[PDB]
Amino acid sequence: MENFQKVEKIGEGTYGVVYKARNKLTGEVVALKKISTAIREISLLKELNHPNIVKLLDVIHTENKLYLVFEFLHQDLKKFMDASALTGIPLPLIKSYLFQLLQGLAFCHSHRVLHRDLKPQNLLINTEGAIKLADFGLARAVVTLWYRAPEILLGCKYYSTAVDIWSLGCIFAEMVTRRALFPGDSEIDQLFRIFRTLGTPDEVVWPGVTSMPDYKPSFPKWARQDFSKVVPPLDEDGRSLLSQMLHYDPNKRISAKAALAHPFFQDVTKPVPHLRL
Repeated sequence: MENFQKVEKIGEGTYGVVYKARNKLTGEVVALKKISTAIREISLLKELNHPNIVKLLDVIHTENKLYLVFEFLHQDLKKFMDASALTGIPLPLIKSYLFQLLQGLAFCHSHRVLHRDLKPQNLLINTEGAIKLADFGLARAVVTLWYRAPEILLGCKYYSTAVDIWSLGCIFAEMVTRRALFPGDSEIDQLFRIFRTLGTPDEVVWPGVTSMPDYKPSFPKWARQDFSKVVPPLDEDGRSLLSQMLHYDPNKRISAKAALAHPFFQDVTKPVPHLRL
C-alpha cells in the first residue's frame, strides 16, 4: 500500500499473504496482512490489547481491500521448536510460554473473544522472553487440523472458549515431546488419533457427546492411554495440568484463569530464549 514498502513475504496464511513491511510516514517495521460486518468485527479487535497479544496497529480498508497492520515479531514457535529439535526447549521456558499464553487467553476469554485457530505458527516470540498470540479473532471475522478441539471435529456449531485451551494443551505436549500430539491429515484421521490416545468418548466422560452432529455409533471404541506414556518426561504437575486441558467435555475442561493457579506454575519464571535471527 502506497505508505508501505514490502520487505519480505513472511507467510501465506489461510486469510492472505503476510509481508514484513516498512512504514514511510514513521519508518516503523510491521507485519502487513492483505486479506461491513467483517470491518466492524475487526475494528473491535483494535481495542483488545494485552502484552501477550500481537498488537493490531491499524486496519486499512482502501481501494476496497483490507490490510491489517500488526506489530512485527521476529520468530514463531514452529521455527523455534524446529531449531530446538535436538536438545528440546528447556522446561522453564516451556512453563513461561505456557503461563504467558494462558494470561493472553484469560484476557481475551474474559471479553468473550475466542482465537479458534491456535497453532505454533500463530504464536510469535521475541528476544525478551515474550510469546504472543497472533491472528486473534480473525476466524470470526492445507489447513492444519492438528490443534482442533474434538467438539469442533464432531460438528458443534456453538463452541466455547474451551476450544482454545484444547489447542494450547496440544501445543504444550508438542513443546515437551518435540512431536505433534495429534497430527491428523483428515477430519476423521484427527478424530481417530485423539480417540486412540484419550479413548473413544462416551456419555460417561462427555454427557451429550452421542448427540453431536457428526458423532457416529459406529466409531471404533479405543481405551484411554496413560499420560505418563503420552508426554514423558513431563512431571506430575505438568501431566495433571495437561490432562485438565485435554478433557473431552468442554464444560469440565480447565479455564485459562484456573490454569494460571495450577501448582505447575508455583515456580514459573521468565527466561530469555536463545534466538538466532
